[PDB]
Amino acid sequence: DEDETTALVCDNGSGLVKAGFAGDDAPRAVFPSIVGRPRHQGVMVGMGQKDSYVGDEAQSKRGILTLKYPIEHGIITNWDDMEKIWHHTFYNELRVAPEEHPTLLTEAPLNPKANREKMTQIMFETFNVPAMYVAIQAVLSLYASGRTTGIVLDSGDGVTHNVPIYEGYALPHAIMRLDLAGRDLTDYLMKILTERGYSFVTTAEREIVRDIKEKLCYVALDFENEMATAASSSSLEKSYELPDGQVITIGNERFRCPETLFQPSFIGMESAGIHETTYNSIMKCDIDIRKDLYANNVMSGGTTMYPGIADRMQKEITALAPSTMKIKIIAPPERKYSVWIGGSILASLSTFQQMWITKQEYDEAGPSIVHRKCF
Amino acid sequence: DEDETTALVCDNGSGLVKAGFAGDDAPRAVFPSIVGRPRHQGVMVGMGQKDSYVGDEAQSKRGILTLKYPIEHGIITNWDDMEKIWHHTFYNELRVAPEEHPTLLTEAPLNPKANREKMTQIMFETFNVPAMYVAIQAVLSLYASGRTTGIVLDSGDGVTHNVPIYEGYALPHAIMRLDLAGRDLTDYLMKILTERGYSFVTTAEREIVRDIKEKLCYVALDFENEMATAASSSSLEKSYELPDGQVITIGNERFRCPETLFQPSFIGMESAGIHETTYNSIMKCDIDIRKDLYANNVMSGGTTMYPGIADRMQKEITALAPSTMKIKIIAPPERKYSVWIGGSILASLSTFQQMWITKQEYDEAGPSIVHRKCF
Amino acid sequence: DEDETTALVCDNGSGLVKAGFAGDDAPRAVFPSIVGRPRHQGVMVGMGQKDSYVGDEAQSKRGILTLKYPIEHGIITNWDDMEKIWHHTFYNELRVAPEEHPTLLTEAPLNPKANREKMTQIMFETFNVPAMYVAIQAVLSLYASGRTTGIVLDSGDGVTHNVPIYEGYALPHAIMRLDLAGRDLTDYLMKILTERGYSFVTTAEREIVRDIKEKLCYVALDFENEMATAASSSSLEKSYELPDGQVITIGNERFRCPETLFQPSFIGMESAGIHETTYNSIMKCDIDIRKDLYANNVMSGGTTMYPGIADRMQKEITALAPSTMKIKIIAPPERKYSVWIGGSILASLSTFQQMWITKQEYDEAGPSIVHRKCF
Amino acid sequence: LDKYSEALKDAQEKLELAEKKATDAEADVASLNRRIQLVEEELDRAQERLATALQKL
Repeated sequence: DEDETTALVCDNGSGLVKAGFAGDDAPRAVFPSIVGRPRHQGVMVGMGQKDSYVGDEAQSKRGILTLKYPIEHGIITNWDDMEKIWHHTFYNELRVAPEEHPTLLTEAPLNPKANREKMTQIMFETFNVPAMYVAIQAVLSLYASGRTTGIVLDSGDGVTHNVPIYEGYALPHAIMRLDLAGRDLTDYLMKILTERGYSFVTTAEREIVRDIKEKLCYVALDFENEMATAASSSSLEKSYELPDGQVITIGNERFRCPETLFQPSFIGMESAGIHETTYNSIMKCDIDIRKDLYANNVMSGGTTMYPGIADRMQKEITALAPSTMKIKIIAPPERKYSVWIGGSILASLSTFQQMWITKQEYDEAGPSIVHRKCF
Repeated sequence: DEDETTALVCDNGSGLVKAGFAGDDAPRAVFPSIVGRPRHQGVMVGMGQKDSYVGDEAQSKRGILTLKYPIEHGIITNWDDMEKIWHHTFYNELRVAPEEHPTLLTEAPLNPKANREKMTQIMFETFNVPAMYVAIQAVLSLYASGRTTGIVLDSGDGVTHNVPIYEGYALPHAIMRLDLAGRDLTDYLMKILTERGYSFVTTAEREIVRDIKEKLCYVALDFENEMATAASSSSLEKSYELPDGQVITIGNERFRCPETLFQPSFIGMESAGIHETTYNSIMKCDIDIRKDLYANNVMSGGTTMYPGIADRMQKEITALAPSTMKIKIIAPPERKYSVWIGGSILASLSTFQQMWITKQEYDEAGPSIVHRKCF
Repeated sequence: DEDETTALVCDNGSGLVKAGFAGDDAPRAVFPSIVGRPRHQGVMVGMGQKDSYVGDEAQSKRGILTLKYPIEHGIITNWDDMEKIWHHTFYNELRVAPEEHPTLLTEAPLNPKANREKMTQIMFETFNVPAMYVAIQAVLSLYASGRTTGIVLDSGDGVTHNVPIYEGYALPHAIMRLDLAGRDLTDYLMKILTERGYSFVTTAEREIVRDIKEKLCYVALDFENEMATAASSSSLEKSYELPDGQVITIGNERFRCPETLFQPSFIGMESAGIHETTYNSIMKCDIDIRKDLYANNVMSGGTTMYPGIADRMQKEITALAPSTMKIKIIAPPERKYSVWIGGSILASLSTFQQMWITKQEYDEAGPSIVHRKCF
Repeated sequence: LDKYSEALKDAQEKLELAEKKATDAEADVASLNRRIQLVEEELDRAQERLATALQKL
């Protein structure tokens, strides 16, 4: 339905897929990274009913479906479900057939190689895309935020890569990859809501807790003092309407969930938190770089939308940082959508038009070409 | 259990601590330089369980411990953890109380002064050792390796020191201390093992990567040709058994990590590599010294235990060296143990008995005495 | 564009490069003698970023660059990088192409011939300068000082020259050229600060140490009394602010590093030191020429800004010198810049217009002409 | 709903603009504080160098 052969951008996270065309300032549509399947025996004849549901279909019919995510901690393992999501995304809802448009995909720099190789293979072999480019989230986040220099701490759904960039250059020895993300924060919340009498264990229940989290949780700039009153009074609780007419309120669980970002030990991870990893990515860069990265701490990914996160992270780094240095956080409304936006920016830059793999080079080399041409 | 007041000898790095008695040719025990701490909440009672674990205790119970070491790039910053390591080392495994035995500790020639000063203070004030002597690791390496002249290439867990000695004398202006070491190789290997799909982010995982490196990795003589086949076929992969029964196969990563020694840029280091660095130590020495240093490049410490390293270093150094001149590398089986062994030798030599700080001179002057009495 | 086609004047040292036009009393700009190159992989596109940086560009963007110096111990070893420096120095910054102006460069009178020949060759063949003249640095120091008689001791970053000049004549048999200089003082300070617990090895670290030296170091006219207190008390320490907000304090090391000019053994050099070489430049001249050289010790070049150097250079000479005789140090504000200033003075003399190599004579004879026409 | 949604897109746009104004104003509070400290530091240094120049005077 587009009137120009622009590139397509599709940000396939472990959570949701943001997609639209290159050159825009927003995805045109957002689909979950989900393929749903019925977990019940059909009773009635002539009811239609699919073997599998894709994207928004999977959530729309979720009452009797188990919902699976093809991408685990940022890596695609179920390429067949990815192809279903992409076909739906590109042909039914975004109305852009990849055959007529080059496509840009996104991923952490330490995302295992199979991710970038398989994504490249599917767009060239099942979609016949004329060209491909797998982009890095740290690059995409600095473009979206208007920076060339800074720390990208993407507190997304899958894995946090924590990658410093200076004057457009990677500083790879200072990358701190952390096995903590929004999906784990949600899981922690489900266990503590169980402690309060609200047990959520099935798919519909899990998707609901994620929605509750997104609307009710906040980080708190002082966990212990906030907990001292949240755990003592209803005055710090917030309600949520459950789809069936029941209601839930959340107390210290409201902040304990995001607290795992500062205390990963809450989910069994051996880590001091996202602010220590951010601190180390600044600290491990050269001494003449450190000052610029302290002043350009970039929050990206989702979870950046928990109230107070932009401020607590500046406080936590300031507390670790040397005096004299300016510590500053960048946290635009283009949060959580920053990787997709960076994709749009990058795909359409004149400086990027030589970075695309065409469907010539691809067949001569095979999908492993992504490791030579993209990253 | 000893029939003489033989000196105790310990070689303490960021990796492991080797300890035994003077006059022997191997340590009596080896411990990681680690004090372990539980990272989980105890649930059962009457389970024993320590607040902290030391050395092999820390390693045996590591499944639930965070493991920290007191030594960074050759310097002890956490004396409390070294005090615990030494108490265990001396009293439980060596079965000796230092009060009745003088002690020899070691450090690199350009190691910050606080190391030798604090080590001297702890052995005299918490262990009541009758005497102390902090040795030069390069001296100990030369005795153990059968040389008086040469370049000591320790390439250890902390730093590579690259120090030339001629006729038993230091040539300090030519020491090329380099921030390239075994601990960086462990970090590099896990990043490239992440590329293969195996995540190693916790302490137990870190120590496993260290064990993988030690058993599977090598440098060989020609990186590009070795990579051409390692990157093309499974025929150059080797399986490593992970503790849970699963395996990891390692391909060109098997050498790409070790290659960092020749290409330090792999870990973000501004360096030409160990062969050029060795060469520069020789080139900064007078021409009537150089002939003996070229013919006597001597390996000590660790990482010198990679297959192909003595032979590649000879090739890489002779390629930089003047023609006619004979370039040779000494790489004895006393590898990884040679600094400790040299400690045993220096302590057993009659030529060294006047070099000890007594616990008289020590108390009259304080620990700063080490800078007048040792080197 | 200029009022007159006067010579461009530029003093190219192993440290700094300075330039301006003949007839003024200062260079327009000072650059480090540096060509910088990225040591990192770029990831963002359209970030500008040069393949190589020159002078102040190289230092300003140094966070991700490795920085090289084309000049060592007074000579150019990398003429390609000097070509880049001269283009930047003369055309990009003074805004004058050498094509339309004579150029005056400088070199020590015992400076290896290849360097005075290469400077002549590049300015004539790559810049098409209409004329050349490579100045004697000692002469320029005398022109700036207002002396015709004295010992010019230029203690710069590269080499200490030590040349006796009487009534405008050199006494070449008495020149004590010495390979002891400010660059060694910087590296010694990196190593001594490592001993204090503040390691420095990389380019950024070296530039910090050069900045520490330039702001905190001194010679001390009586170093024994100065170190007796400085090595005993914190009241003699001075704090320095590092680029990332760290603070380093330096005590007796603050003057012990500069002390190497009198005590060369600190860096492994076999030398009598700068005060004895001044003495011998005087003493090796005839007795009717020494009575004037003793009274005229001419200080020039950089490192001359350390407090105590003039008094320390006069006291030591006085101690070596015969009694009755008056020993005097001349240490003008035109320090470090005295060679450039003298260059301006030489270039504007009416009698100097007969000293130029024209771009005619140059091509007929080739660059060896510098030894027929300049010195 | 359209009125609240529109009142919201407008309160929200005015907010993004006010937040932007604050972000940019803050970018300038910070750029000004950097210049103030750079200039105050140059001033203190001018005064340190003045005290030194006066001492050297």
